[PDB]
Amino acid sequence: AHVWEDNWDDDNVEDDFSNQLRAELEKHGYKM
Amino acid sequence: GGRRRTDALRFLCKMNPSQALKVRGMVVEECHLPGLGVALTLDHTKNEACEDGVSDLVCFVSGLLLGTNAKVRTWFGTFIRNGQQRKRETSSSVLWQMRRQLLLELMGILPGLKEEHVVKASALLRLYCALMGIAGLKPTEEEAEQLLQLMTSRPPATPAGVRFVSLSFCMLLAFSTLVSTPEQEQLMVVWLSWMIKEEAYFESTSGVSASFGEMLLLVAMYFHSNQLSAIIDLVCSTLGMKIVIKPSSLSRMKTIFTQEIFTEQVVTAHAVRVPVTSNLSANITGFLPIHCIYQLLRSRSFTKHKVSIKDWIYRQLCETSTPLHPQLLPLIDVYINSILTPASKSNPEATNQPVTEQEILNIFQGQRFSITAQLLVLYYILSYEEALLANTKTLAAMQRKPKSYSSSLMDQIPIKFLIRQAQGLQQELGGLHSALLRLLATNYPHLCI
Amino acid sequence: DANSALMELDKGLRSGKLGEQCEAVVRFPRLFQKYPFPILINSAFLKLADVFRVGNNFLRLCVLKVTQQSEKHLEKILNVDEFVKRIFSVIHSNDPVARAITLRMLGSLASIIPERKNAHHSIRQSLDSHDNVEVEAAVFAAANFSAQSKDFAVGICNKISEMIQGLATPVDLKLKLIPILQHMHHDAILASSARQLLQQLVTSYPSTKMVIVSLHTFTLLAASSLVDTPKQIQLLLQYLKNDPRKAVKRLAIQDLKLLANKTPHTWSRENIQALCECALQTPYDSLKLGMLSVLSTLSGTIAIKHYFSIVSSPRSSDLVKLAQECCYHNNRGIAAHGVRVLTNITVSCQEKDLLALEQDAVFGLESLLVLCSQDDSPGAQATLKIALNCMVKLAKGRPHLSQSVVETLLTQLHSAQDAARILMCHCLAAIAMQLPVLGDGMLGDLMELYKVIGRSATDKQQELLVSLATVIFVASQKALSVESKAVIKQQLESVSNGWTVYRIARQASRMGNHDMAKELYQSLLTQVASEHFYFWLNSLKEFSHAEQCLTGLQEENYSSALSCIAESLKFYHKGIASLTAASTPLNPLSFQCEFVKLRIDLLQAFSQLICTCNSLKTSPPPAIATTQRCGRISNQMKQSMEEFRSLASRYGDLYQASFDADSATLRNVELQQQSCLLISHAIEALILDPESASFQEYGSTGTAHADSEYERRMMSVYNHVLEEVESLNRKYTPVSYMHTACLCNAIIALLKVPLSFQRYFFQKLQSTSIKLALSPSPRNPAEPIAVQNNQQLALKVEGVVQHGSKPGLFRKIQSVCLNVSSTLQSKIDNMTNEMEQRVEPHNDYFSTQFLLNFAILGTHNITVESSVKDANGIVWKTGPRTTIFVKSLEDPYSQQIRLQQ
Amino acid sequence: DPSQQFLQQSLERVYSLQHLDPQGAQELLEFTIRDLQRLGELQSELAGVADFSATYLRCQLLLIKALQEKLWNVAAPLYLKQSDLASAAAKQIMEETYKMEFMYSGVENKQVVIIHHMRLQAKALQLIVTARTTRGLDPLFGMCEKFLQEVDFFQRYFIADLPHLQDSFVDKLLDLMPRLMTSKPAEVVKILQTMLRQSAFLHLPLPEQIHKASATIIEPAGESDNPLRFTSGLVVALDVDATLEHVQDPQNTVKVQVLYPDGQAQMIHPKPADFRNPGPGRHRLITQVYLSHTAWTEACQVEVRLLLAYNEGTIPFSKPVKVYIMPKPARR
Repeated sequence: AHVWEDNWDDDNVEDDFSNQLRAELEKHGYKM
Repeated sequence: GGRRRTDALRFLCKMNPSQALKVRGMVVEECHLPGLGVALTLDHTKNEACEDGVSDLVCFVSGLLLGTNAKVRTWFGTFIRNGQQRKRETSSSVLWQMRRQLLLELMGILPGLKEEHVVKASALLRLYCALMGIAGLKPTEEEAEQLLQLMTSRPPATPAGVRFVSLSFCMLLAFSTLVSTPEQEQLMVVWLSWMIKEEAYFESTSGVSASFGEMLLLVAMYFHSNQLSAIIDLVCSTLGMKIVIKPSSLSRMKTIFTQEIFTEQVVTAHAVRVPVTSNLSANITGFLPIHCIYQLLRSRSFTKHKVSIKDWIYRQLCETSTPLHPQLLPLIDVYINSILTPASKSNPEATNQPVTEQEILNIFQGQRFSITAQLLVLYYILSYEEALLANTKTLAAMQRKPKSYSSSLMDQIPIKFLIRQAQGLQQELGGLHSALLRLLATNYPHLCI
Repeated sequence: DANSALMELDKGLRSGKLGEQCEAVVRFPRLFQKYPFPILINSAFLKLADVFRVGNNFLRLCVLKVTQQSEKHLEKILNVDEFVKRIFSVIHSNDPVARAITLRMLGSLASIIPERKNAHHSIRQSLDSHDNVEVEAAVFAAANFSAQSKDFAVGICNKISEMIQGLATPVDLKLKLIPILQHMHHDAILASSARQLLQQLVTSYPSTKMVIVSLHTFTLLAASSLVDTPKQIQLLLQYLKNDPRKAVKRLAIQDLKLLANKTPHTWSRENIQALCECALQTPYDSLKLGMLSVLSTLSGTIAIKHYFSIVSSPRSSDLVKLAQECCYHNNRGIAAHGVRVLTNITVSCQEKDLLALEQDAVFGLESLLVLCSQDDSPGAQATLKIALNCMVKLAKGRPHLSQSVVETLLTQLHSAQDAARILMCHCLAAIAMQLPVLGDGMLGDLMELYKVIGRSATDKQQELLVSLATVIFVASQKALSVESKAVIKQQLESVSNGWTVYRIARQASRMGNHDMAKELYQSLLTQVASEHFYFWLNSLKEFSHAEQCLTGLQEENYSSALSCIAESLKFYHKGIASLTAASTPLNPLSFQCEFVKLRIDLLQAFSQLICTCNSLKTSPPPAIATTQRCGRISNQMKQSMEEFRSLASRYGDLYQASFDADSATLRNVELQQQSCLLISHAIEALILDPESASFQEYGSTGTAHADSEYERRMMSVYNHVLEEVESLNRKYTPVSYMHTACLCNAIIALLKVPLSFQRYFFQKLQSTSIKLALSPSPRNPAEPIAVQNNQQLALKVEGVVQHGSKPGLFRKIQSVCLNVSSTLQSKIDNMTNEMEQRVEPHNDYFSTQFLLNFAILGTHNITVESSVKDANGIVWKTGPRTTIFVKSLEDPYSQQIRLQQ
Repeated sequence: DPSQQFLQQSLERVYSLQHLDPQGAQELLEFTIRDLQRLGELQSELAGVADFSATYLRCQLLLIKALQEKLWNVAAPLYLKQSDLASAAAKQIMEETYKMEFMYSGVENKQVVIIHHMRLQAKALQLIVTARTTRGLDPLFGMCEKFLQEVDFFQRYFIADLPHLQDSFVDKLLDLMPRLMTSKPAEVVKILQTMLRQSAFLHLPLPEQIHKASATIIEPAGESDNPLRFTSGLVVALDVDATLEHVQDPQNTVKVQVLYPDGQAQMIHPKPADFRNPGPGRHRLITQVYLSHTAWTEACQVEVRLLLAYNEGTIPFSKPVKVYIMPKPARR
């Protein structure tokens, strides 16, 4: 029931390394 | 012939600037001539002007010391020992000029600390910890002074900043030989006194659940309860490498925490004043206020120093979720032991009062709360009812009977429904389903039909 | 610390309290999961057995729960007879609840005891008893034994026939006992007797309840016994047509759904005619959705090709017109099913007088799209999923419609909400990925759409920017303009999450736009709050920098080739230093380091090759001595053979050792290895022995799948280099300068097409590991196992597989190849006992018996290697590489005998 | 019988429905393989014919799956050695052709000619994959010469039955036969690729009475936990009794194989005297197996399996059994 089979960005396809990366990276929320 | 080979390949590296990284590559992947690779890395650092990020030297030594492979770690380590045993004053050695390059980037990283230069210095502290850790490279007086300059700096507001100050705390606690003069001891006293009165701001703004304040409280409790192995485990976990540390330097550090600064009363008050970790779970790592308050519950100091616990435990139970942390079950156990067993014969009245009736009722009316919280509160109620029937020889001589939870509230608790829910989700609620079935079997043959 | 948990929990088991025993019993499944080896499993199951034997009937239910949960560990029990005897010693008790629990335990244990006769006797005896809990447990255990045993199946066939049509045992019990007939497929005449009994039951008890239960039983019998499934499909068509009840029709729908999913090749033409005709004259809409859902699942398989088979005009066929009026229906789900059917007819068989439906098909999609864009409900979201999947499949099957397809999609990309921009960007991403010629035809239009997102909402915003910039990277098949970089950059400076920019950066690194990857990696580098994540982002930055240096090339210019290659190597080496610093014990990044290292080695093979091509212009023809190879250049290109062939072998080794990547990452590794083989063949065809080539590429050089644009450009480069090699075969002198120019142009052509960091470089979906607990005595560390040097060493290697998540997502383990070898550590070296064995796991277990012959005098080094064999057949070289130490002692009598002799 | 009609309808659906996309042909073949195994397991009177058809369609399935491979999408130097799936498929279909012509009891010349033709297609697949692998001109030329004389042997021994079998691989192979004599071997192997692509799928007339040969070793059962104990360098005799059903000439064909847990194997020939004939269709093998080794440190699992031999090859037809063996040194 997925349109794009080679989608890198689904609901939950994020491995552990990317999980702590997202955890420490979404918190700041600013970019220069 | 080692020095002639380094001279020849160094002249070749100067001759062809591009493939110096290749000569480094062969040095790595055949583990031959480490000083040659370090010297050519220093030369290529001299060649570039790309010092906007971290140094290539820092990354290279971090890769060799703290790496997946072990034989390159042993090879670079014995290179460090061979550079250490060259006691006589000779500047031709590669290792000492690498120390001067690290000293130069120490000069550049110094201020407090800047926002863009916050993770550079943390990586540098990890590198120097590896150099005095697995590698074992004893520093000079000026290097140690500038280490104390760097670690006693002010991180601005960042989660990288709280990572820096935690690494600085373990940097101090790992090597107390690094401080030697009284002036640096006054400097670290001033730094610790700053690190006390600042924790709430970094905790609120950073948003991390793994700040430095619970680590401060942990080391206070571990020195107060004289548990040095817990300190060793904490610093080895936070630094990221296993280093063996002698207990004598930690005994001097134990004296400077127990005599001044962290007295037991202010430790208890500050540990009361910590916030709760919302959406606790077990997927978050760290060392946490829950382990802080569990350690302060094990070594009885709350009611010995007239501070409450009650709303903290209530809120932390109410802010728990899916897979459960492996600390809440002993936390509730020692909470019940604090409710029942008094602290000392000087005050037999001294105990913690249990959770009030209305709050438990508002939990079990709902769903506004989480099912993990509901199961945890059910465990608290059942274990309190069981243990209140157990430690009754001390209860009668205590004269402040906390009493059972009536029968109107106990009627308005679905026990079988939450036990079925615990059985249904037993895979992530590990350690609670077994306890609930134990309490149900030993206290409620109502429902074991 | 393996059995210590067993003694702890069994110390819990020897309490006199029910609660502590129950706690230990329910704590057993975690201990089962932690160590799965059959010594612990057998011991703990025997302890569970003799706790079950004496108990207060509530411990028994807990042990029943543990046996129900830990079903996959039941085949690991060694002492089966004692276990089953201890369990079976409770049937002869007089508490009916205890008896019912023990029959339920027998039903759970059914897999390990299929042909135990006393169990069957107990089930038959308790089955016609009068206590209701005993009866229900007996029906459960009869269902579980009847799925495996055959004599039990026939005897219980007679018994359950009697008790169903015995006119006692009221209707609830009959409903409970019909699934006994469901599990009754073992023998032909048994199945026929069950079929007759089910037909008699369904015509004898014409209720709502019994008809539903009997029909589900009857279709499970049909889907188990594949001898007359068409007869049941036929009977289902009369039940769906000629029956006024509604729930019976709904079971007919779900029944035909299951049968079409299972065995679609048995669906005959008149069956599809009957299903379509019954789908026409129905007055209801849920029933319409159900039948056309069944026809939609039937349309995805080879049933359509049987339906549209030669020996009537297919325009007049029922299915296509039914698809038309249900594609133009008011309800969204029936429209989605109808457009699936029409798309599936279009993608399938190519008869001429169907082509007009193609036009109808494409219009249907956009019509459905403009119905389901502006709704924002999960049903409408599922309709979006179904419609966009149909759009992808329709554009895939018929490419000449595809261009019209994509332009219609862009129209509904102008006016829809923030949940519809996503998944339409995904459909565009897929279509512009495999078929690229349309992607540029969007270009700038997405720009202005992206501008609108400057002032959109916030909740679904980040994913939507991710989708739009991903389809931007996919559509930019050639390059990106500087103004495009500027507008993307200024928009995500305007608002971004910080993780959104990381996703955009890794999408750009995937596609090949490494300059925006550089800039966003700079942005990440200033950011971020940990050590190894910082080092990881620095490494990715350096890789992007080297790849921009590789994009800065010019054809027929070797000076710029050497310069930009040197820049690429120095930036890759800063990056590989950062990667080595970023490696952690918890996450040991191994694919990334090896991929980057072999990329560095490939570019240095290219650098040595290009300067070796320069050596003919930098040295003599040979020497004054030489006047059929003359000169140092021959030895240098022989070294080029050695380096490139070793590099191809190392690419193959990286391919074989992963097993956890996707198709795209593996195909990219194949592209790099094929580049190495290309350069090796090109050199050994021009300079080193032209004489024995004689091939001129006698294989196919066209009609490729072309699953990515990078694949297509790689294949075009490969074909061009092989064309240059065939043309310049045996005309010129063996050294030549057209040969060196051919190598130069080949290296430039390979380095022009940039790179593609694939999915396995960033995220890992499947994680599979093997344990291989060696047990000769397992030793400790440096302590070796003593052998007596007159007998072999029974190694007894045993293993278990650990799956990270979703067991097998891409590939499935079929068999596992254990290899063992020895090595004389005293200083061939004991190659005499290289051994190989194939294992087929039952659930997760590996059990083999290895005998190792230690004969000479010394300390030997046993190494054990694993090798997974998949379903297709490719061997994969993973494994822990376990090593163990043995010392070889001698018998003093044998020593004195050897001294005397 | 419903089973007979179902088998005929399934076989006719396989034979007629051959004008498909290779994805659809693969799907139909896989579905009919699973259908035929399920039918053979359910039935016992028609188990042999269902298994025979399943083996034939398995050969056709692997042939078609090897035909569509990425190996014939890139050039010969760009070969992935490890990613090849069409290399081993020739060996499996070769072993399966042995399985048809020596497992199955009641066969006549039509089944023989069809499975011989499938063996010729198998050897063509092996020839083309070896031609794609190597680059030595002399080996490829030699293997081309052996393949052409194999085709010569096929048309010589089967000089008949060509009118009955139409539009096959070998028929229009012999149509272009003199040009196959005079061509470069690369031209020969490319025309063999083109030849296998429209090589038609033959129809197999099933024999009226067929039965599949198999063995059940009734003793030792292998579930006995006690070890067979003896002394190092000496021999132990374990009695094997097995039941053979539907085996033609067991004396020259059936053998026993012992796999030691060290890797080395033993191929024991039985005695014609020890073969019984307990009726027309079932036989009873009772022999003694002789085992010896050089002492072990614990009692290990020795493998015993009955093998069916043929003339130059051996293929398995019995369920494995395992025995515990304990060789000890002398007491002194």
